[PDB]
Amino acid sequence: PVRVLPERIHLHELDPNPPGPESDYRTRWEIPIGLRETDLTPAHCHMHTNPHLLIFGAAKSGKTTIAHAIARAICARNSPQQVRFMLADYRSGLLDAVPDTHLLGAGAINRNSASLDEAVQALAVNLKKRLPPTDLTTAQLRSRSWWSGFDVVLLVDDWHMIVGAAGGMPPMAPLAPLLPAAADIGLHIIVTCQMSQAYKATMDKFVGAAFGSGAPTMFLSGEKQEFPSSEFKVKRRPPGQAFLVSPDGKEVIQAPYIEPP
Amino acid sequence: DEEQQQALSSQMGF
Ligand SMILES: Nc1ncnc2c1ncn2[C@@H]1O[C@H](COP(=O)(O)OP(=O)(O)OP(=O)(O)O)[C@@H](O)[C@H]1O
Ligand SMILES: [Mg+2]
Repeated sequence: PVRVLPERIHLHELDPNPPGPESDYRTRWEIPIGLRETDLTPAHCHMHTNPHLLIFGAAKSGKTTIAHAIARAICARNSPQQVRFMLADYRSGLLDAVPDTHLLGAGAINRNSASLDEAVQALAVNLKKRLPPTDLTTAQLRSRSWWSGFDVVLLVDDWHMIVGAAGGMPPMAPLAPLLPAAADIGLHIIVTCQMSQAYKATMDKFVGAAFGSGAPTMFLSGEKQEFPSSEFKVKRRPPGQAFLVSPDGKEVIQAPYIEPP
Repeated sequence: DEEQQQALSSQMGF
């Protein structure tokens, strides 16, 4: 029981020299999300290939702060012509997470069911036009040459609350048909959820679509019965400490901290 | 109310 991870590592210490918008697409979407316990190196989301990130945690385990930090890491690497953000943030805890330059030109800040439903519907209209022509080869698919512009990051905090306040259409329904092609259309969802509701979320048509197709999942503090798993290690942890699960492996990390606005 | 339905999606900068 020697303690290898810091209790707090600032984003700037985790990511002191981020590459900038002049780098290629793959470099710009290798996003650091925490410090590895095994060798004290940064763990990365490979978002040029695996587009999403899921963040599950008990109350005050760091969900919103970590979402804020990872958003800033993405903006350090990408110009407004390379990424735009749409926020679902009913508690308004992420309003300054993204510089204004990097917000989507309209529908960017959604703090209730009515606004989010309108914004997501409009986003789906635009993203649907990026679906690839059926005859594209794998090489053409990977080149993403048939559309041009920014990737979109759909930054979603407190998904359990969004689902809980959902009046009418289940939230994100216009995007559900587009999720299988998310990598091809430049869509990234980064979603936090309270752990007491994350297990059921992994079966739904938004968080559960991403989870079921192998999105990296960060398990912050939680109780064992909230996410039954013999493979994952869900237990109480200090804020920011997480069991990260991805198709590449399973490992304990310390997720980046950033000061609140 | 045709221009109206696309008044949001047409202004997102795509
Ligand atoms: N990456 C981190 N590393 C260490 N400590 C952190 C980290 N992120 C947050 N904290 C600490 O945890 C506290 C709560 O963090 P935060 O509000 O982001 O968690 P939360 O899970 O979003 O809380 P809530 O349950 O209110 O939504 C912060 O005041 C901060 O001190
Ligand atoms: Mg929070």
